[PDB]
Amino acid sequence: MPEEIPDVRKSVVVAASVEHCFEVFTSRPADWWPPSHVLVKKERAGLAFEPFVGGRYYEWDIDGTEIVWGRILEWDPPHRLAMTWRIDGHWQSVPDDDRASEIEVDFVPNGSGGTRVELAHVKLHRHGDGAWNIHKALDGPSPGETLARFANVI
Ligand SMILES: CC[C@@](C)(O)C(=O)CC(=O)c1c(C)cc2c(c1O)C(=O)c1c(O)cccc1C2=O
Repeated sequence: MPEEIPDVRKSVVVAASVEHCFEVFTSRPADWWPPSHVLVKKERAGLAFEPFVGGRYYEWDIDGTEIVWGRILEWDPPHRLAMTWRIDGHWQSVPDDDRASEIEVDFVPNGSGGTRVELAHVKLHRHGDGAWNIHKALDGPSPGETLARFANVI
């Protein structure tokens, strides 16, 4: 979990359909948190989610107001989805992000309950500074990645 986030590409197979991956994203990605042991130091409270291109997702913190932590690029039918991230250095929103980067993600349905995803983030270091700190909100422990925590619960 280095302060700098260089371009890295990782892929993994999980038990889920591509439609499910997004159905859950706009339905309750924060709720994945189990009743025991909290993966996030902060208690997630709510999240706003809307489907579209140049889209936006929001998270509510019990002590933190509602904020947008990401963006989208375009939705490609059950097969590929690209997305841009819209967040500030201190989890704040702004009319435009000068340190915004683009991410390419591919979703393909495997079996009735199999999902293969290829997520590649690039030039994210553009935000540098507390860049991983922003990720700290998403919380991606080395021992377990987002694919692990969300796939296991699904
Ligand atoms: C230790 C955290 C870290 C760096 O592993 C992480 O958080 C990876 C992350 O950007 C990420 C990646 C690489 C892939 C996926 C995802 C990741 O965010 C991911 O969230 C995901 C998902 O929510 C539902 C289906 C598939 C996926 C993914 O394939």
